[PDB]
Amino acid sequence: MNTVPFTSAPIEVTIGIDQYSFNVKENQPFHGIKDIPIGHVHVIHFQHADNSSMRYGYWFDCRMGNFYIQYDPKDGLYKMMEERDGAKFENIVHNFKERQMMVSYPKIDEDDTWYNLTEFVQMDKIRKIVRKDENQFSYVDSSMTTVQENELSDPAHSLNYTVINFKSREAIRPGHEMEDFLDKSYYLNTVMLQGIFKNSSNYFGELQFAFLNAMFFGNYGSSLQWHAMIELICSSATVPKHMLDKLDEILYYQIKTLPEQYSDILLNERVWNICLYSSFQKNSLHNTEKIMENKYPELL
Amino acid sequence: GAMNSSNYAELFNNDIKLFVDDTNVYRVTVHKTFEGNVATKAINGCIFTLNPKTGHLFLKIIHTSVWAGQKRLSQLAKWKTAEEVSALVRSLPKEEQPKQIIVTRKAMLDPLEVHMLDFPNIAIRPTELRLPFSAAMSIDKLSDVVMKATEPQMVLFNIYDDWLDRISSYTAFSRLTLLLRALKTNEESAKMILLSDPTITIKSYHLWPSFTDEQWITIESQMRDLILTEYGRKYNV
Repeated sequence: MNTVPFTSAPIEVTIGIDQYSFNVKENQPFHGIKDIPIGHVHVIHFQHADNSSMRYGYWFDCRMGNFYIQYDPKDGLYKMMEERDGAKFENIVHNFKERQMMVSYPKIDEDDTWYNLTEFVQMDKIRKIVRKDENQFSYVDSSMTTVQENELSDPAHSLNYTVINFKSREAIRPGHEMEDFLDKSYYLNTVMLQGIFKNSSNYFGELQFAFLNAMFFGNYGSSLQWHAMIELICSSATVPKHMLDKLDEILYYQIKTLPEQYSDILLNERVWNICLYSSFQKNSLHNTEKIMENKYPELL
Repeated sequence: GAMNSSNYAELFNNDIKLFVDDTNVYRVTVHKTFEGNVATKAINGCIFTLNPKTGHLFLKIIHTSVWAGQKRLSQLAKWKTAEEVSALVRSLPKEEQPKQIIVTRKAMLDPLEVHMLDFPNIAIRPTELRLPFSAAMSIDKLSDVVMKATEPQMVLFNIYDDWLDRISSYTAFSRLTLLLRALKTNEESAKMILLSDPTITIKSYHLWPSFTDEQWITIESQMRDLILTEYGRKYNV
């Protein structure tokens, strides 16, 4: 069980840790988060009481180093930082725990929600989508644009998701125009799975990361990426049987977790209607169709 | 974006463009089988690809053999239309290639866009205009070459005959759309109006009769009367 200590909380902020969130008051004696489960990536995220605009946060894996949060009064945000001195870090954490100024990552023992949302997500892959190579953790916020969004401006602060475009030479083989456009199996299986992602685990990892950036930061381009990667599978007639079974489980937990009040802007009506009712895979997502029909029958 | 009344004059500028109409590509007769079920028999079709400035018509004949052993023919027809238009553009020298293609029906946008990915600089556009190009098969000489074809064939026409010697392409296009609108609303009346006087003939190299300027006015007037009547009939007004 790992710890992300906080130097202080000088400004009033809603703090998110994975799917949980807590209010901290201006200058409240808060020194961070303990009992964080090892074995998963985590995200710690922020929304200032005084500007509910710019949700921002840090993807990190406690196995990759000792990370803490310190408010920067110049840049006006809670910054993640690495302490390289292991012994100095243990001493700081030990003090704050003895004085009980830390909240406990509140994991219910029955609850596999975070594992199910992050099953295929790996810090090494996150660091290729979010390029800032001098840090072992990755910064994301509401306003960051995707490489594909920038094509249609600052490359350093972009989300480097895999570009998917159904009306692209990459997606359509010369002389197989109608076939490749109506059945995207070629694009899914040869171009994306065999060619770029190498396996379904890396494809699911990017899909899951895009969803979580959409849900936690309201990142519009992440939402576009999440829908594109669902639609590419649902619009393919030929998908490995294990991928369909795993996709149904992935989407079930994403829809289960989504705040009820955000379904109207985070869920694309056309994509879901097409995927559940029109597509080759319309009969292959039993769990996902049942939760969507019982929780959001309006969108359909 | 979409071609409408507000940007109508664009058709007659010096940027090469083509209209593509797919409404006569897949044509069937519906009939009863011996068992009393219903079946279709396909007949020859055509892609109507028109330069509205020059009058040059690229009439690609669609022979019934292209449908043999195919499923979902109404969907395949849109993709075959897109493949034939793409092939036509690639056959033209670069300085003859269109800068825009305007499809008369929105269901042609994705098939044509996907076929023309090699031509990112050619804009594929819908229109809000209700153009009567479906009536092309009421032009006797175009209907004749489609129905006689025994194989796939491209035939070149000038749908304005020699009108551009005397009128602008704006006026030639207005005359063509009035003639086709008439032929679409009441084919027999329209065709009676055009050929009633046997002193006016169709030249062997032309589609329409050799009317003087004065006789075109009279003809244009008869076509307008036919269209308004039938509209009063249709809508009891």
